[PDB]
Amino acid sequence: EDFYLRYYVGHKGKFGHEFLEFEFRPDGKLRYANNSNYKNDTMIRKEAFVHQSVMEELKRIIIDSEIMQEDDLPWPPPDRVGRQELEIVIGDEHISFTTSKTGSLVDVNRSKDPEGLRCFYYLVQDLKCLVFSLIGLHFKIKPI
Amino acid sequence: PGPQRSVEGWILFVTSIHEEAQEDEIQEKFCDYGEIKNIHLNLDRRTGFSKGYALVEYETHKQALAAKEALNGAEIMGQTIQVDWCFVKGPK
Ligand SMILES: [Sr+2]
Repeated sequence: EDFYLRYYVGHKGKFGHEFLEFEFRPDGKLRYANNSNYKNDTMIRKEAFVHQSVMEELKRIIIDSEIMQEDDLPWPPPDRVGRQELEIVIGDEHISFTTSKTGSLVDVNRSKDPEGLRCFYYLVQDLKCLVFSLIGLHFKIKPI
Repeated sequence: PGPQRSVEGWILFVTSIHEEAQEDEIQEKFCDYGEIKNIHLNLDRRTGFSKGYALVEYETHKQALAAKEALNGAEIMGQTIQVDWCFVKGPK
């Protein structure tokens, strides 16, 4: 069954740029880049192949979130300050969302689709925890 | 492919973990097979329950394989868990 997942978040903050991006390919390859620490001139860029059980848990988390049924049309668009991109292929279904950096409980609650935006927020946070754990323990580095 | 060791150890990926299980449950089942360097039993970011998976790292390949064969198919809180290598050496 076809599979792909890529998430990117970037922003221009008071202290400068910042971006994080990771991708899981159908062959189990995890690629990760994180340059979120602007107090240093380095970047974190790593890759590794994860076991199929990891890819399966990933699909499980995505299916359970119900994100595959969401649509970003009514979502705030990316702006000159922040941008998030999430692309997923699972079997026949594919989705590609692009939006701004996630705002507050307040902002989301007043948006056109609070339910969909919350679903997006929690899925991204769950994917980040899994990715941070994988990179962090496998390379024995802060994933930051 | 085959198991890929991490920087300072071997990491197993545990799945189908009861949502109410906590680090205790993991420690109790896994310590017998070796010294555990790290356990990440991540919490679901919306609920605060365990999200269903854990990375368990052992100091040696011996320990991790012992645990693997002993714990894949076992149960925690009545729910059958699966235990696999977390990283592999090559594609597909
Ligand atoms: Sr940096």
